[PDB]
Amino acid sequence: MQLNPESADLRALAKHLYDSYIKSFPLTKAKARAILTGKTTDKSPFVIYDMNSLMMGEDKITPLQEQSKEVAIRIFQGCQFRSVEAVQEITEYAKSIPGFVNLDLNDQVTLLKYGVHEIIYTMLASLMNKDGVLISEGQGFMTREFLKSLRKPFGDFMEPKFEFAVKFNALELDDSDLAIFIAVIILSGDRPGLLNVKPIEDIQDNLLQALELQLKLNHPESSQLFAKLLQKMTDLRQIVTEHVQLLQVIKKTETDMSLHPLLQEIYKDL
Repeated sequence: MQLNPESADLRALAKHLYDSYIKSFPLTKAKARAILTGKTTDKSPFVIYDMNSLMMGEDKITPLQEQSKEVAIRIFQGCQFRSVEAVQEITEYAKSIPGFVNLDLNDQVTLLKYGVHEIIYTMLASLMNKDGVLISEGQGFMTREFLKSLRKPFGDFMEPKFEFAVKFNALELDDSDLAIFIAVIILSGDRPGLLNVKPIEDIQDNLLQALELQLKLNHPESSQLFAKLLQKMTDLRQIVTEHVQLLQVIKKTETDMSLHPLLQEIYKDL
């Protein structure tokens, strides 16, 4: 590769996406890793490792009907809430990608329809180590084992995200890597119900060039890092499918899991 106006443009495009990513996302991976390795002071987050620490930490760290449920559904609702504010941050980030807004506004909504879920799993890995996950913008940390201990089907909810993350986090990407990767994902041309594929594919080819040069510059030691990273976009499609398939079984047994607390109370009296 050479220093030239083409290489310079791709660096300028990467700089633009980083700064825009730093503005769109309060809790970055650098911040996260700091809190996770205890070399922070911003905040020492509250650790939820059992039912005891759950309730001791819930007070200290939602509508009124949704207040009073099985511990499972209270936490799941914490993930529904976060998943809704995550979508706005990503929509904010999407806007700052050269060419994105200048497309069919129906194509934009489509690219974010299917995009958001993959980005959420991508950025979730940033908040994760082998022991658990940063929640409530880094103020808590819920353990993998506590999450796995929850009532079925909920106790299977986060476990694939952890498996993805371990593999993903071993690539050792930083916020400047992830910024371009995330923009590559959003401008996916092979997505359902798109009018003008071509201009989405054009932006993405430029983003893929930007990513390649980023990974070569930023990861001298590792290699086929570029290809390993495009393969992850497959592990993500499969994880999303499994998440949605799971959310079907969870939106089917709507309040069978929130009733059983009260059926137990009525049972003990009887």
